[PDB]
Amino acid sequence: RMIRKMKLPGRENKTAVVVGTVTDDVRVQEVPKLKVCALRVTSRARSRILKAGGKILTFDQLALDSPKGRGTVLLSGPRKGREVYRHFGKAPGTPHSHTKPYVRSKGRKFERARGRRASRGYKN
Amino acid sequence: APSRNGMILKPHFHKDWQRRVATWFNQPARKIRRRKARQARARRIAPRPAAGPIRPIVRCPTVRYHTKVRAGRGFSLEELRVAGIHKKVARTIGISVDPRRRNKSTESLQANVQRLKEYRSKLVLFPRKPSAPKKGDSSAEELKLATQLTGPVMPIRNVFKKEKARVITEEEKNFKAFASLRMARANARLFGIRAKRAKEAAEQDVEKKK
Amino acid sequence: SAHLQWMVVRNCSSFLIKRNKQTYSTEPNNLKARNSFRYNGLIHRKTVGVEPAADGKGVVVVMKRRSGQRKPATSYVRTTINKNARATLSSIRHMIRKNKYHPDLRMAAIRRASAILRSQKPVM
Amino acid sequence: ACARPLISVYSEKGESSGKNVTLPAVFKAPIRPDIVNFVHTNLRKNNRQPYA
Amino acid sequence: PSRLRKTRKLRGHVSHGHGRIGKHRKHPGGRGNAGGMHHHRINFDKYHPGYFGKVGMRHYHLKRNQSFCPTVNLDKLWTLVSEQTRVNAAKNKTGAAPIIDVVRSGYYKVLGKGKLPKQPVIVKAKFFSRRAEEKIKGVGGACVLVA
RNA sequence: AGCGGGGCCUCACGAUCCUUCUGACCUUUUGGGUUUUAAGCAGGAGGUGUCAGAAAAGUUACCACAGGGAUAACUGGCUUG
RNA sequence: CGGGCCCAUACCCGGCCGUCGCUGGCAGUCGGCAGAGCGAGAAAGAGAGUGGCGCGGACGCUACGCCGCGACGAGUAGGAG
RNA sequence: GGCCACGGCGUCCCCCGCGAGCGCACGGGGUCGGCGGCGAUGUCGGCUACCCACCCGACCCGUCUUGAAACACGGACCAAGGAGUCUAACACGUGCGCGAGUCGGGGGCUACGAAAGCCGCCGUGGCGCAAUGAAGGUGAAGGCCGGCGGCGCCGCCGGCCGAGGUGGGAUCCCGAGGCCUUCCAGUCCGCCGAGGGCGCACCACCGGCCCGUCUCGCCCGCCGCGCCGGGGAGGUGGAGCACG
RNA sequence: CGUGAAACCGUUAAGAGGUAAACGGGUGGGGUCCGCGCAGUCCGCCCGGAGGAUUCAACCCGGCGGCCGGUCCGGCCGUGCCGGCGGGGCGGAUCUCCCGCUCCCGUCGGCGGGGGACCGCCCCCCGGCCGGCGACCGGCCGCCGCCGGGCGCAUUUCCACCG
RNA sequence: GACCCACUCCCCGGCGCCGGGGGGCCCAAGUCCUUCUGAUCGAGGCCCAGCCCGUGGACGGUGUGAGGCCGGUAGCGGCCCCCGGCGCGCCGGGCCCGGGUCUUCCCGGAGUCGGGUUGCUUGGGAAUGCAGCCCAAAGCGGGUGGUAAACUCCAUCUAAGGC
Ligand SMILES: COC(=O)C[C@@](O)(CCC(C)(C)O)C(=O)O[C@@H]1C(OC)=C[C@]23CCCN2CCc2cc4c(cc2[C@H]13)OCO4
Ligand SMILES: [Mg+2]
Ligand SMILES: [Mg+2]
Ligand SMILES: [Mg+2]
Ligand SMILES: [Mg+2]
Ligand SMILES: [Mg+2]
Ligand SMILES: [Mg+2]
Ligand SMILES: [Mg+2]
Ligand SMILES: [Mg+2]
Ligand SMILES: [Mg+2]
Ligand SMILES: [Mg+2]
Ligand SMILES: [Mg+2]
Ligand SMILES: [Mg+2]
Ligand SMILES: [Mg+2]
Ligand SMILES: [Mg+2]
Ligand SMILES: [Mg+2]
Ligand SMILES: [Mg+2]
Ligand SMILES: [Mg+2]
Ligand SMILES: [Mg+2]
Ligand SMILES: [Mg+2]
Ligand SMILES: [Mg+2]
Ligand SMILES: [Mg+2]
Ligand SMILES: [Mg+2]
Ligand SMILES: [Mg+2]
Ligand SMILES: [Mg+2]
Ligand SMILES: [Mg+2]
Ligand SMILES: [Mg+2]
Ligand SMILES: [Mg+2]
Ligand SMILES: [Mg+2]
Ligand SMILES: [Mg+2]
Ligand SMILES: [Mg+2]
Ligand SMILES: [Mg+2]
Ligand SMILES: [Mg+2]
Ligand SMILES: [Mg+2]
Ligand SMILES: [Mg+2]
Ligand SMILES: [Mg+2]
Ligand SMILES: [Mg+2]
Ligand SMILES: [Mg+2]
Ligand SMILES: [Mg+2]
Ligand SMILES: [Mg+2]
Ligand SMILES: [Mg+2]
Repeated sequence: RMIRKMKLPGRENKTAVVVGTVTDDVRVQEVPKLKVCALRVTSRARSRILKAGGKILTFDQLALDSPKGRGTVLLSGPRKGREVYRHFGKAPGTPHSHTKPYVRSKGRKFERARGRRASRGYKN
Repeated sequence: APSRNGMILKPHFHKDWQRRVATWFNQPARKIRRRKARQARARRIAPRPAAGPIRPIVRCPTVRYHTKVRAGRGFSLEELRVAGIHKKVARTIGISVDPRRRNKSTESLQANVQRLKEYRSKLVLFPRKPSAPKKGDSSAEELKLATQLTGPVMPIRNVFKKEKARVITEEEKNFKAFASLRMARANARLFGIRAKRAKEAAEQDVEKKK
Repeated sequence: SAHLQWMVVRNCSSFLIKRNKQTYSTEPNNLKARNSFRYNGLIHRKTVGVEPAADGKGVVVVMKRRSGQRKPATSYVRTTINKNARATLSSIRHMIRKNKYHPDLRMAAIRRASAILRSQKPVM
Repeated sequence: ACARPLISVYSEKGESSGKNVTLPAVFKAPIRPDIVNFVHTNLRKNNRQPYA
Repeated sequence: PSRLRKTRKLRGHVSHGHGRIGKHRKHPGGRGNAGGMHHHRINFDKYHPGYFGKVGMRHYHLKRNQSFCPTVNLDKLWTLVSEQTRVNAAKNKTGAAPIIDVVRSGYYKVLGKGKLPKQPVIVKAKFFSRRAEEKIKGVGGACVLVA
């Protein structure tokens, strides 16, 4: 996400600011020269950024470099990446609700017969 | 009574479970006792390997683990008679033996024979009457150097053959792995019925031709 | 640093007295003897301390040097002053102001000096 | 920080010998009293004997 | 820490947080999850659809070891070897392609989910998928089968 | 042109489990193969009328227990056919 | 029907207590190496350069701290600090 | 006669940028630069605590209950004891460490210490990184450029672009002009700003890909040319993918 | 027979007593105690009056300290880098001289292991720049400050009283 | 059985000699000076050897509160008794003991297996295990190969005797 959003046109050689954690991604091959400020960067992501040839800052260094945040790109990770959000919303067993149910295990015998089949009574 | 969205559970606590509750407060004491008995046995068997007899190379049984080797029960009688050691002498000199193990291929048999030969070249034998040496017995130069080793005698470690880069040939480039797998599956599934149909077809053939 | 050390010791120190809805700090070089970042006598690079002389007359003015932060034995230089009140006050005031030695607390220092001199003066 | 000074090795007489060593980075590692207290609280419970 | 719990704030209040009208009785709805068809029926329908009934066939003596099959994707494929190998392969001019053993790594089937860097390879897998094989070929390379 | 996948419209009817019939060059029947059998998948039917669907006769003046002034018999209160 | 008069915890003015909001203000204690300011209808510099004697200045800021403006204050079952 | 936030010269066109002092106060919340008495064995002060009187108010608590002071029940008085605990599972919310990984809990090696430290070819394993189908099984982008064959489409090809779009989006970017001390020009820094943009997270919508199923269809492959294997277009079912 | 509470009881002292006692708000009256109250606060500057000192400023010597040398000399350190005809430890699913095993009539060819090359990291010896010494300084010079001792001898400075 | 190779290193009944367990008795230093108290184990001091010991500063007792008053505590500290094993030579006793190849022979557990039915039991489902009754075996046989049955191939053990 960091590379995509920094390689978007117009926002060249700016500083990307994250108030979260910057994490290494393994299915990426080429890392551009990036300029990063974050609360913490994982060890392998730090190694990748430095070996590519960028710089990593802390927030005090960011405040010294640009007190007003001028020339910065403010990003954040996917807030709805957590698995709990697949359980929220319209309750299951209700028409047009693709909400994951709470089941102890996934399998043939676990909550698949009565409300889910058309042959076993009804399908919502 | 269920309340709102939850996951309905099945606790197996309907028996008299509080009567049988095995606590682990004596775990550190058990560890100390095990380690003390281990040291006692090791010091009792003075020069012999502390981890007992040597054990052979073994492939794990099922498809899930059949790519890994490990240590088995004992060497097999075919391996002993190919290595040259006697059934009743192997245990005396410190080699694990079991008469249950079969040998379905030559590779495992040869690997275990080579392992036995290495161990036999490796051990040092003492004269059971020190004032009188014997034929196959070692000399004082190594009798002085004999010492126990920790851990397993000859550790069983799985290694991977080193495979170097190659230029890809056009036959390899043009092979269809997915198609080959699908046709293999279909042939294995249809073999018996195809043989049957050919049988009855030849039956009508001979009926018309006789 | 001073701010980090303060964040460690602000509520979990052994010089801290918390009773009668009042808070006090009993470290040696603390003028006003109050639990405060400004008046703390341990966490700063440069502090002063006004203490009565063991002789029972005059005051002793303690200054913390610049070099030996991690060397406690040779960190504080003591100046014994046994003069009259006005000139003792003038000497302390010059030592602080002219040197520009942590000028946040010259008035507190001379208040403590006046109090100690009054105390050394015999009671009626 | 990255500035690591040199610490002298003191003799049995209380006075400094000529030897001196660099400050290991562990002393420059961050201080986190909250999690030190957390770890201390959770590890001081492991030597308790049961009662009932 | 019982000093932080709700029981310390309920000292003095008569009902201990359970109301005067409907007291805290013992089991006013039934033990466990009974009543799933009669008086908890609509809870079971609204949050556990499909909980009752039978479906599918039965297998008497199952073996997860028999059915064991781990999978890997082309996205993670190049991470199974040292990136020194990738650098050397993209640097050399003879054209020799590195060999990958997903079986050695601990995978059996290769699924093709994303991009593959344009660099010839040879993949030694037990099973392949059609799109994974197609993407490997489009990169330019071979898929071999192992047992 | 259109109209028609029941009755001019407002009613006329029934889940899980089990049984029965219909359908496929359908899947499994387990170390491999052939063949009966059995189990699956989809759609109908056999019915719960206490109709969101336990399998169910009385008596106690010999009686018991938990409760109810949420509920009768006696008194008191509103009303006055 | 007319003037006057009496008083509730209601309304008005004032003091004090707490809660809420302004997600308000304060690191500017920048002092002889000095020059005191950011409250006032209407955006943005106490901007920089180039040519035409006497040695003096209160308190403060446990920033989880201190300070200022307004509004608000019933409560069983129950929740939270 | 009475009143006024009227008060100099200089021309060009119209009609006809800093005076000095003082002092008074209906002026960003009280001061006196005003006074008087009484105090040693009987007086002074002590809103609270002890006793008494008077005026006003005032029914006995807990509890079920629409309704309790009740002619509803429990209660003579005092002291001590006395009731949401622990284990396991789950769900969400918060704090911490690491992070596409994470976890030694079992084992092993080295008074407090039954603690602590260590093991990595002890990570076996659990959870996560892939879903779907009852199952056999299958298993997560395309387009363009130029030609040959059976307009277009398919393959041999070679090369290139290459991992969605629309709308709203906190912040960021550019900048028509402007922020004065006599007046002119232009230089550097900073700030404000018409208008215009690259758009995080998320939301809605439209496309796309994977598995099951249905309909319409023609092409491709060969060690076994077959009740073989693979592919497309359009609907629909899923606890999926769409830079963790 | 440690300490010895409450309920309840006796006695002493005080007060009170025809709407059971008891209670909230506001006063008044009387008690037992407290203030060890009963001639009323002080703290700085200045004027005046009486007194007494080692006694002020300046100057000299010595010690210590704080800030510097636009760009003083010398050091150390880097979650800094560049050089290297340098010397090494660790790792690599990056390559390739010998030894052991087995397959052959001292041999072609296979397997395991040791040897070397390369790459990446780190430590050390040398050189050159950047930054820091405010988590991390030594000498010299300059200014300022403080302290001790002299010299200063009283229209200075300071002590205690009075109006 | 034949043909080759190899070997005089096993065990015990008794005797004599070589160095963990149970018990007993023991092993440092203030009652120093002054001063509190009914009583000190309290308080102050004991220098330039900051009273003395410390491999002993655990605990208990003694007229409160003791490292040095007593028992103890530390020590691979000491001494004195009894028992076992690991070794030693001796006397005697049992036994004169092996392996490779070729050839000839030998080779197994029954009212049990298995089948039908009944009852209990199991996660075991056209019957997992056990038991009763009836039937009741074979020897290229017999059991098992988690869906009943026939045919046909493989795989894998050798039940109904024992430590
Ligand atoms: C020791 O013997 C008792 O206790 C008496 C007794 O048994 C007797 C009556 C009965 C056998 C029928 O119950 C009882 O139950 O009396 C009840 C009673 O307690 C005294 C109160 C009641 C209620 C309010 C006034 N009323 C008084 C009498 C009464 C008379 C009745 C009647 C009900 C009552 C009840 O219904 C027909 O005439
Ligand atoms: Mg509830
Ligand atoms: Mg309440
Ligand atoms: Mg509650
Ligand atoms: Mg109740
Ligand atoms: Mg309830
Ligand atoms: Mg409950
Ligand atoms: Mg139609
Ligand atoms: Mg009709
Ligand atoms: Mg049912
Ligand atoms: Mg079968
Ligand atoms: Mg079969
Ligand atoms: Mg009768
Ligand atoms: Mg009633
Ligand atoms: Mg009546
Ligand atoms: Mg008001
Ligand atoms: Mg109000
Ligand atoms: Mg309220
Ligand atoms: Mg009244
Ligand atoms: Mg009353
Ligand atoms: Mg009640
Ligand atoms: Mg009622
Ligand atoms: Mg009541
Ligand atoms: Mg009544
Ligand atoms: Mg009653
Ligand atoms: Mg009742
Ligand atoms: Mg009663
Ligand atoms: Mg109590
Ligand atoms: Mg959660
Ligand atoms: Mg007593
Ligand atoms: Mg009395
Ligand atoms: Mg009386
Ligand atoms: Mg004692
Ligand atoms: Mg003493
Ligand atoms: Mg003592
Ligand atoms: Mg003692
Ligand atoms: Mg003694
Ligand atoms: Mg002793
Ligand atoms: Mg049962
Ligand atoms: Mg047997
Ligand atoms: Mg047996």
